[PDB]
Amino acid sequence: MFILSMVTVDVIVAASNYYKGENFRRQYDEFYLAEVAFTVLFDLEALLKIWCLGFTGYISSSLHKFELLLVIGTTLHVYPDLYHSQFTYFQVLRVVRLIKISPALEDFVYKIFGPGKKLGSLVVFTASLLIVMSAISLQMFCFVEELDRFTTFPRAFMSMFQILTQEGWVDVMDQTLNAVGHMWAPLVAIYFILYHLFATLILLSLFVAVILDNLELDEDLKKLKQLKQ
Amino acid sequence: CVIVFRFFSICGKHVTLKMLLLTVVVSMYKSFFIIVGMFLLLLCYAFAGVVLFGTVKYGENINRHANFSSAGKAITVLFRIVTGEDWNKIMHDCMVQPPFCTPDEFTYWATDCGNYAGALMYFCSFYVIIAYIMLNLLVAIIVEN
Amino acid sequence: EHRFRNFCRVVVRARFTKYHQLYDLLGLVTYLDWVMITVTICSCISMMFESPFRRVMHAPTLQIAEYVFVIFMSIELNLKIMADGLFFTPTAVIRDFGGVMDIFIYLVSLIFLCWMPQNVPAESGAQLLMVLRCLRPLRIFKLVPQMRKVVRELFSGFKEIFLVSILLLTLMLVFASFGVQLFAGKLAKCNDPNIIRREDCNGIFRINVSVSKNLNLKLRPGEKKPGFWVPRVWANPRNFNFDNVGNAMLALFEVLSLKGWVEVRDVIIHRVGPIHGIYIHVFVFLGCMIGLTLFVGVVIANF
Amino acid sequence: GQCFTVESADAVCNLSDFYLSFCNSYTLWELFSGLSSPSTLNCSLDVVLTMTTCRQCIEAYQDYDHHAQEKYEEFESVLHKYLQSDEYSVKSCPEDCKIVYKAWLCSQYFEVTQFNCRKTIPCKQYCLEVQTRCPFILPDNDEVIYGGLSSFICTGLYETFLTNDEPECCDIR
Amino acid sequence: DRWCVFDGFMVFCLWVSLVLQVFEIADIVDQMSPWGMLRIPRPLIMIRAFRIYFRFELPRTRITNILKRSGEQIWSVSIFLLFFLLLYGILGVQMFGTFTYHCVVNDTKPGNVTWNSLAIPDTHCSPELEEGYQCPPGFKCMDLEDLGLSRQELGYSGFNEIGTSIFTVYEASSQEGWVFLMYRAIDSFPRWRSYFYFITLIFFLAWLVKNVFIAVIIETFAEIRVQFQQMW
Ligand SMILES: *[C@@H]1O[C@H](CO)[C@@H](O)[C@H](O)[C@H]1NC(C)=O
Ligand SMILES: *[C@@H]1O[C@H](CO)[C@@H](O)[C@H](O)[C@H]1NC(C)=O
Ligand SMILES: *[C@@H]1O[C@H](CO)[C@@H](O)[C@H](O)[C@H]1NC(C)=O
Repeated sequence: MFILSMVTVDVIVAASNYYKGENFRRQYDEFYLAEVAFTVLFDLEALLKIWCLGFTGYISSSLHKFELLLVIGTTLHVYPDLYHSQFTYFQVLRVVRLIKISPALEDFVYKIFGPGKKLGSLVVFTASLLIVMSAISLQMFCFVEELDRFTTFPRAFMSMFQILTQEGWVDVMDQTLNAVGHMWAPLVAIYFILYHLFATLILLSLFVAVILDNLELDEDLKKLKQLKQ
Repeated sequence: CVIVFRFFSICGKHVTLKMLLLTVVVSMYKSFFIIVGMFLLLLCYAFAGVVLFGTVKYGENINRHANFSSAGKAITVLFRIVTGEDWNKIMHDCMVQPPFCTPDEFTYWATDCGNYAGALMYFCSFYVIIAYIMLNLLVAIIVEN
Repeated sequence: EHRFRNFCRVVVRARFTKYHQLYDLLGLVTYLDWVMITVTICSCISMMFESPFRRVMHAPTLQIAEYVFVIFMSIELNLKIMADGLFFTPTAVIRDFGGVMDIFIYLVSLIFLCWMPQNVPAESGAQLLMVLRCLRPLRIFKLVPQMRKVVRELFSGFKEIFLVSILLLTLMLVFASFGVQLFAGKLAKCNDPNIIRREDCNGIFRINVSVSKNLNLKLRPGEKKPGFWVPRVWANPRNFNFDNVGNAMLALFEVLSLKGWVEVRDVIIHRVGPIHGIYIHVFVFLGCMIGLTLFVGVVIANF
Repeated sequence: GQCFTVESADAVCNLSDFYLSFCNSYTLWELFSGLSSPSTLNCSLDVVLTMTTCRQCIEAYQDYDHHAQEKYEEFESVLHKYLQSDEYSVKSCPEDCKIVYKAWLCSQYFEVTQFNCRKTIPCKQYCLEVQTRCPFILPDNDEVIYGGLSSFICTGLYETFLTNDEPECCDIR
Repeated sequence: DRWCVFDGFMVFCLWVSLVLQVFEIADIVDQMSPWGMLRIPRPLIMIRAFRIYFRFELPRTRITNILKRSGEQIWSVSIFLLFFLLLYGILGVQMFGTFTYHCVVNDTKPGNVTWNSLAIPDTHCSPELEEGYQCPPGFKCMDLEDLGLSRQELGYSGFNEIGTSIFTVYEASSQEGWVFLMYRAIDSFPRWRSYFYFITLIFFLAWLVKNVFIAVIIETFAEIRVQFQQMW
């Protein structure tokens, strides 16, 4: 309970570092010191847990691994060089530990995610499809003049992700059509229409189906429950 | 119109098309009451918006087309919100405050302003209730049928 | 003390085979239910004319409609209370959320009718009273068995919906804290694109006014795009800023709707750095492809 | 207080009775009292009673007035093309927006303290008046997206708009 | 699964990419040539990364039957969506024209269109005195096609012919860029036509037909569950 309270206090203090002006240090201020103190506290907690349960015993919990990863990330983030950088992503993740307050919430999370392998496979397939389509489009529209959405790989990935999100994908398609000209316009238009159709009517549908399947009770469990009636 | 009617009729001569059209119409019949409930909620929020943002100064999306000057216009705007419109810009326009608008100390129909927290709560609640809850019920009915 | 209560009890329960379905639909609800539904629908139609210019407090027709609705609802509720009781009877008027909602609506309507203010200030008590009065069409959710069934089915999955909401709020809080820590005051720049350093963001400059996004009239031999002179200001985008946790949460909630998030992404990239686009992309993928998917899944599973 | 529109710079060089052609709320007394054009930065109401310097200062002021008039013509041309000028607000009229914009522009091109003003208002506050009067005009977002910023804005992030030593010019609405 | 040909083609693509990059080093081609499209199949080698993870407990026959049923369902739903798109495109063609008339300053000459000539912001209208929006004094409704405007700047937006109407209907079905289309239709045509057309299109295409695909995917997952459960 004390650890949970410390997590809550630390994250509340960290999120309360609102902007006040351009005449503030933001390098040795009170918030940085508080982050240092909470990182020290959590490092002491992790070391104590490792001592009590053993290094192998602590790492074998199969769930304290995320806690140790957060410990390492916060320890790295404590340095001024890495302060308020991408490594801060680790620090703000500590609120995940707060999920331990309610066993019902943890059970709901496990059930709504169900078999982690299936959801992980879906996510990996989605990321692979995004990467493949982004690379194909990048090689397709790298050389097109007066075009910015497909110059470099990051911009191509951003464009494909935008098309996946359906927000402004028509604008992307129109820009591509204007860039290619008229001879290649129908072909690239068909390509983009096919990609948008596949994305919207496949990826999101697979996400919904996987979520429902995780929520749907297992067939063996359903048969067992029917048997008890 | 006659040609359109015949083209609609041609759906009944294909087994797959007939089955899918029957699915659509029966799903509509089953979801009639859900649609009625959505319309009731939309009407309540339309009255609320007419009371609140009936005289808001035109903004990025608030114009002669999308505004809460009349109940019908409010209903149309609310319908368009949950069907692919930049509702956030609409809410921010409804979140206009002085010195951008000339406040009135007597009546709410001569202030040209909007309720900041009121607009935030109204739009967030409406979007959460409609675009995130009952449309999923429509999806479930579609899947069942 | 007891006489003529039975009169109301008998009255409030009156109801009523080639077209069997037609007979059942006719006898679906009580006569008092039909009267209340018709009165509520007429009141809704009357409110559909309650424009800010055509105020209800001044238009005689809307006043008469409100009088009729209030009188009839008062009579119906009084008769039901006299007949079936209020609390002691398990099936009295106050039995669930529906009875409480009806009592609240009746009290709001009676207060509005008795007061009838002449000047309603913005963000004032009278405006809130009118807004609460606007909740009148909710009675149809209680006066129809199908609507009550739908509401019950929807509220069945309330716990799961709340848990998904907690997960989404946790994600929003994490990303909002990240955005506040990394972008506090760094999203504001000079409205003049040419001016870069904040020390030079002063005076006035000519700005091009947007005309049409769907037109590409490129013929500009010696003309300049329409625009006019405005002062230079070092200001936030006014639609999303990370100056505080509340603003960050609101911006993330707007992004979750997938409406205009491209503008936020472009602003972040242009005003912070291309590295931070990973942040918004991760947030969109974890909330829009999952959280909304989680809501859809839990609602469908509950159904 | 009779009208005196400045036409000939070489006509003259009492002193508070020279209304400008466009910004008719300013006189030579109002201009030489504090304002200093960079080209001839010696006109501070002292050399007036002695320029050639006075003539050049008057001509530079008239050129400033001409440029302000041209920019106001551009602004009113932009506003005239706005179709929703009759419905953007109830408490605001396009004529009021034009008047307040003209006052703000004259303040921008002449940042001094206007005397003989029955109503005293901070001169920079006129900017807010425009924000409170002129309709929201959506700026172009092709070079860079402005988010939701209006075309005309006055205050910035964590910036104190009102400050000390405000010119506090005349008030007219 | 006949991976020899796939690996050989991947090696061929690698050869092509290598020789293309050698020519790039030779600076003969400035890299702006379309020859970079030769690298299109190279990212497909990522499939080779996941070849092992494409086998499950389900035998080949069960997976083939599941995929055949899913593909047949997807084909039927695609035919249904195409039918709906054709219906709405025909309705748009016969209920709307070309969104070209705009309110412009009355002193405008053909072949002299300027951004300053348009209203701020630019809107649509109708030459009819009682249909759609009417321009205020000083502005008149003009075709803006005899004025020399081209199709490229107008783009594919509108209901010019069957193809353009179908494309616009499909774009609106994704709930993208249709509200502005609705405003243009209201300005250029009677209000009731636009309201009925767009409301029906959103209710049917954007909600029902789109969720039919989700229903098909759910049925596919149900079939997967059945085949997984009945294997033993
Ligand atoms: C307005 O458009 C012109 C033409 O492209 C451009 O040169 C100018 O920079 C634009 N205005 C601003 C403030 O960027
Ligand atoms: C086109 O407009 C310009 C700008 O006013 C004008 O100078 C020119 O004479 C016009 N030409 C025609 C043919 O209308
Ligand atoms: C355009 O309309 C304005 C508005 O009154 C009018 O003053 C002007 O003479 C008109 N120009 C024409 C008809 O060429």
